[PDB]
Amino acid sequence: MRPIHIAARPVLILTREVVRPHLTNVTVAPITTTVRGLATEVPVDAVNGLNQPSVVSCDNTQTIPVCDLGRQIGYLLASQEPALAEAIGNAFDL
Amino acid sequence: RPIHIAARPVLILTREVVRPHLTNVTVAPITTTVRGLATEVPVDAVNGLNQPSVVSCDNTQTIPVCDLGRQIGYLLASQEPALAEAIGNAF
Repeated sequence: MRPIHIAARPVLILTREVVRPHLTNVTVAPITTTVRGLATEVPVDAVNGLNQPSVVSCDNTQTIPVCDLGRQIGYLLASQEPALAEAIGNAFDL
Repeated sequence: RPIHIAARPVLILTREVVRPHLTNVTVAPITTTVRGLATEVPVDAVNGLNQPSVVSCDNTQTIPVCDLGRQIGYLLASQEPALAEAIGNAF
């Protein structure tokens, strides 16, 4: 998926890309350097677009307006898409 | 270039190049009350408004894009050197 920058934190775009231009909001998942090693965390480093080993926190999923979405700084590798699918799954119980 | 925001008609100072790549924007407000300084850039109905007003460069403000509104007007390139000086004279 498409890690972008938003007010200021790096976020992972959870909202499906298809309907993105047709919505005034977007569901994203913040990224923190504070890694706790949970099932709700998806590890991401500089390969992903960042500049420090961090994690995608699926526990703090937030929906924000598009005018608070900013510069696209990075990519989430397709190989990681199952992991993500699991993290969320574990964050919400399924 | 001039758009609206909050609410006053404002002039987008921030380069348009990075505008879509930013969640904020540096703008300069526009008031009908002209005080007649070197840091003011005159603008009329030609620009897209319908009243003689001035760009106040001393009151430059950076605001989130979520505070940006409909676009009402244009700044002619001929006025754009003056602006370049205004800021220079302001700062």
